[PDB]
Amino acid sequence: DMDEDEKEMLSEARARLANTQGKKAKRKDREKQLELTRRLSHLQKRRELKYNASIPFEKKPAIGFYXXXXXXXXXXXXXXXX
Amino acid sequence: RGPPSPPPPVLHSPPRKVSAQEQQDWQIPPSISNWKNPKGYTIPLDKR
Amino acid sequence: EFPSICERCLGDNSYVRMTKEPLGQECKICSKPCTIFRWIKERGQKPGKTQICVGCARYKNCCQSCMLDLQFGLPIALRDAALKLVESGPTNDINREFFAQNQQRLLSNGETAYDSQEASAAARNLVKKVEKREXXXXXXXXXXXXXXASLNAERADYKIRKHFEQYGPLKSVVCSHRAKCAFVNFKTRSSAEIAAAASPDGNVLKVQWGKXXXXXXXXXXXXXXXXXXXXXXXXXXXXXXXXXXXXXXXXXXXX
Amino acid sequence: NLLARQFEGRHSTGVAKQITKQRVDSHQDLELRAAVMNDILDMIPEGI
Amino acid sequence: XXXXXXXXXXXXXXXXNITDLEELQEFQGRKRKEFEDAIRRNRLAMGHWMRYGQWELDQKE
RNA sequence: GUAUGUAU
RNA sequence: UUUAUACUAACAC
RNA sequence: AUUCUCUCUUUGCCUUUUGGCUUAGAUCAAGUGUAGUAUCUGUA
Ligand SMILES: [Zn+2]
Repeated sequence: DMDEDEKEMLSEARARLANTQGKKAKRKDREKQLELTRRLSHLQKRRELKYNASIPFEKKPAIGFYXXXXXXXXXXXXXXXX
Repeated sequence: RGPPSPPPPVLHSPPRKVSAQEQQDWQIPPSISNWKNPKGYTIPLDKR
Repeated sequence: EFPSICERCLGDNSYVRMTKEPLGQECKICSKPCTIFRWIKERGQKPGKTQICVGCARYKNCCQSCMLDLQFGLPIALRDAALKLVESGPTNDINREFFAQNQQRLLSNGETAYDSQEASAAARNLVKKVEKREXXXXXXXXXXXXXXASLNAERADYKIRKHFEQYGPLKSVVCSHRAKCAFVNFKTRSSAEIAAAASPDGNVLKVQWGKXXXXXXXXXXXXXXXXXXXXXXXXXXXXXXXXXXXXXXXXXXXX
Repeated sequence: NLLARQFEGRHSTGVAKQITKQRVDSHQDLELRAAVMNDILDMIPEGI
Repeated sequence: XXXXXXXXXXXXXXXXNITDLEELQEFQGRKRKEFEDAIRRNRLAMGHWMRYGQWELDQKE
């Protein structure tokens, strides 16, 4: 009993020192783990069955000093990247 | 709210020379508590 | 400080009585408080009303009621798609509030006008852009099915309606572009018989007597009829299409 | 006052909190811990 | 057994994509939400800013 | 097993 | 069938 | 001779220390027993 009870407290202490996350850390990560796990089932349903809209806030470059040719090549490149 | 009126030229006086001894003389040792040491971050007893 | 308002809505009369109301509806686009301006056009007409705030109908440039663009007379959506002049594009619930507020932020500070020369140059350019873009064995096998009122138009809808309606009383008309066919059904057989002989080998045609997975099968039938029309004008896919063409007729005859 | 709340809703987050006894000890500090954030910024030379 | 009471905690703790054109925009959209939020949390904090641009060039430009 | 949020 | 842990706990003294 | 990568030696740079403030903000490990469910261990 006495040898056994010393070994119990020596293992409980290794848990205390090891983790500092608290209640909010553990509950916040489970929310990530649920959401991530939820998708993997939800995306398989899509294969089984088988801000973007308009920019957040534009802020134009600056002023026409030099720039029309630069924009011409940029439009077609996004289609290739897709 | 919308974005501000674009800023002006800064026009500072010329930056003074610093040296490596000066930038060491402003060395700030991270302080550590007797009481409030939250999270983990273990520190040996010879650094207290 | 009367409103934008075009000439078109104010109406026939020269003298016009109208009432302001300093804080009616917040503007649709802008989504902020503005002034409603009400007036009558004609004798027993239901009275007008400005729908936009001036801040916006500056930027957008239109009759604060009619919303027809001032220069031309076409709608504002119709204008932005075709001419693509100012190239605005929020079309959201919330982003369109700020975007349209941002243009009111732009024009108020630096008065960037709506240049009409470059605008008109876009139109005359678009006008020119439009112009540059622009049998015995049958009737026997047909008569065999007729003895034992719909015509299959093999080899656009409005023209298919125009050319067939003028040859008799129509029951209904169809089309499928992917199918590339249209089943013209007549009210009488006398018309459908007459329309068959009239529209045989005509431009706008094979005029016979009519009889995920569905998308891929119909898209496969499009590539089959495309190579079928191309060959007659003039190899493994052509042979594979012939095997598929033979397999469909066997299912049609058996069923 | 209650009707205007019912056909407008409450204004932007801010207005002004007007201290009181509950939040005096807190708001005392907040200022001290932003008048040391001042004095350091100015005590530290031009590139350290 | 003093230094061994700490090191035994570390070793114990130590032991313990994309298809289509449509599904990528969902993935690409949610990362935009992520970034925009971190800006609202911290007006200034250039790490979150700089990152956000880099990320957009690689995707779009 | 609610206070409080997530999904249809 | 035995032992441990948690969940049952919206239990009971 | 220059540039790029890998390896070793000596030296430099940090993230604020895990958001802040109070009366260290505040108090002190006798719980046990049964029933059901889930997981793990052994029986040429
Ligand atoms: Zn408006």
